[PDB]
Amino acid sequence: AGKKVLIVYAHQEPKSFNGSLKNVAVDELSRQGCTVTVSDLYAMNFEPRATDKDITGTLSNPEVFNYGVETHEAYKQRSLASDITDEQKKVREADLVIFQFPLYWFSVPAILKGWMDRVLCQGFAFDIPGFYDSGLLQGKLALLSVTTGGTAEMYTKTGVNGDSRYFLWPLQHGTLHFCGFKVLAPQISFAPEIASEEERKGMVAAWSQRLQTIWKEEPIPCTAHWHFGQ
Amino acid sequence: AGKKVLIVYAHQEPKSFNGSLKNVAVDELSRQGCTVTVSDLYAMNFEPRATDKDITGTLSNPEVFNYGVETHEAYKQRSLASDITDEQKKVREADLVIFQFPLYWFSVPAILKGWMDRVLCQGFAFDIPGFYDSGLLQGKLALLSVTTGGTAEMYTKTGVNGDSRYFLWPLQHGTLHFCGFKVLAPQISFAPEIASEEERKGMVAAWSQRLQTIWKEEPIPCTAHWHFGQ
Ligand SMILES: Cc1cc2nc3c(=O)[nH]c(=O)nc-3n(C[C@H](O)[C@H](O)[C@H](O)COP(=O)(O)OP(=O)(O)OC[C@H]3O[C@@H](n4cnc5c(N)ncnc54)[C@H](O)[C@@H]3O)c2cc1C
Ligand SMILES: Cc1cc2nc3c(=O)[nH]c(=O)nc-3n(C[C@H](O)[C@H](O)[C@H](O)COP(=O)(O)OP(=O)(O)OC[C@H]3O[C@@H](n4cnc5c(N)ncnc54)[C@H](O)[C@@H]3O)c2cc1C
Ligand SMILES: COc1ccc2[nH]c(I)c(CCNC(C)=O)c2c1
Ligand SMILES: COc1ccc2[nH]c(I)c(CCNC(C)=O)c2c1
Ligand SMILES: [Cl-]
Ligand SMILES: [Cl-]
Ligand SMILES: [Zn+2]
Ligand SMILES: [Zn+2]
Repeated sequence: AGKKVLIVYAHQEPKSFNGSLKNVAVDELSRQGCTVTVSDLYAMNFEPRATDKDITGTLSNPEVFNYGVETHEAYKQRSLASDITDEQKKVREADLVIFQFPLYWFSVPAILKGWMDRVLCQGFAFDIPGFYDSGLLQGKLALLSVTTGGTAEMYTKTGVNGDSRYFLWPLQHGTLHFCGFKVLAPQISFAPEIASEEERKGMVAAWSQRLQTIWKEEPIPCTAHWHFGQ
Repeated sequence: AGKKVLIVYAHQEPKSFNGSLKNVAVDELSRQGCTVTVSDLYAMNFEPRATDKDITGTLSNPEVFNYGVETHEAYKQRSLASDITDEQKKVREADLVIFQFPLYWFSVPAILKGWMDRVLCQGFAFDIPGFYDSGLLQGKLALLSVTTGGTAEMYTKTGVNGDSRYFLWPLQHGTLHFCGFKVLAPQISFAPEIASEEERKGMVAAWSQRLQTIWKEEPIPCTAHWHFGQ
């Protein structure tokens, strides 16, 4: 309670394991008295493409379109498309942002990659300078709650996929820490589709139980050593 | 020559540095006598979202939508949407696939992430016995030609962004190698917007020159060691 949470959710099916993890987060955080908002990207038909339709005012350089330059200016002038503005309001108000999604090619599904590309624009999430520890979303927490097709054993240093932390780098360091977020430890629910029903219920319960004490957690040291070792 | 190349290109502006790199690749490979095709994703308004519209006709299980299962079955039953199958035909016929794009959040822009998510489906790009070395696109070459906002020095082990090889992992190993591609060394054009015109013409020239002998190259060893060294 006394906290606002935004859950950015990326799954097409309400009945899925991801849907259950999203619902258990809403239920638990709601029970605690926290304020909770969910951006259900597929239900919103959220636009993932970074295009000139994202700026509604006069372009800074109409001869040669530069998405980053134009969205930075549009943010400052308040001429960004309203879908982007609506998400920035949710992020601005949130104390914790949880991303709930199935891993697609060792990363986030494209609809959620689009949310990162379009919502986290210069001027809003970072500035030059004003990134990493000085990012604009400093003071906020972020957490990746990911599900995988591959097993935990495949995601180890000696497994075929390498350690799970390796693929977290672009997201935790390159994106969240770059924008100033303090990153909480990822929640990784391995291979639910081939797990037993008891194991799945167990993974949902472990997430619910973790959320009970989420506000007492410290963030991870978002560094190369944490992700890669040595 | 006697080779087919597909360039999957993700930039909004034809006059951009990315546009120039795409154009010299088409020019050089066409001069060599190679068969060249370009999927200009923004011009195609390529759909990035993984949804049930990707399957035509009746769904395998219309009570609980599972994208991976539905697209695997649709691939086997020849019922995938035409935008996806049009791209799969280009890939199937290609000997080399070059991805040309600006780095967005240490990864590919969402429209290109969408192409990977939707085009590289089970049955087409990978299957139970076929992945990594036995991936279904084995025999084909793939190459990432990336442009960055950050300077090369920022992309060093002690630079703020970390070694560039760190962010290449989900793309080169988790995606390309996983599908069976032999991965050629990435072409990284660091910070073209900050560079002088000479340094830029210099980077465009290095790319054109490299393409002259591209078929003489051996692929990189796509391992955790190559990426995280040490
Ligand atoms: C394009 C694409 C790319 C991919 N790339 C990767 C990759 O790089 N790496 C990788 O490892 N995987 C990858 N995958 C696999 C993907 O990560 C998994 O398919 C996904 O994580 C599974 O989560 P889900 O919610 O879709 O599962 P579900 O299909 O929902 O499976 C979970 C099962 O649990 C049941 N269930 C739901 N709620 C509950 C509950 N509360 N209690 C008990 N049971 C419940 C469901 O009915 C279901 O049978 C990819 C998939 C696609 C489509
Ligand atoms: C959403 C988003 C996320 C981003 N995330 C990251 C990130 O994680 N890491 C990072 O490092 N960067 C990031 N960036 C920055 C991005 O990677 C760079 O802006 C992009 O790579 C620059 O390439 P460009 O083609 O857009 O450049 P341009 O704007 O085209 O700059 C090159 C200059 O050269 C000119 N030019 C074009 N062709 C030629 C030619 N043949 N010869 C000479 N000059 C020529 C152009 O007109 C231009 O002035 C991000 C940007 C956005 C919008
Ligand atoms: C890098 O790893 C990837 C990449 C793409 C993938 N698309 C699907 I569907 C899966 C899950 C199938 N594997 C298992 C073990 O269940 C998958 C895994
Ligand atoms: C991790 O690094 C990122 C992340 C997101 C970014 N969005 C933009 I626009 C940039 C270019 C900013 N300039 C430099 C030199 O980096 C950018 C860089
Ligand atoms: Cl598999
Ligand atoms: Cl040679
Ligand atoms: Zn970090
Ligand atoms: Zn590899």
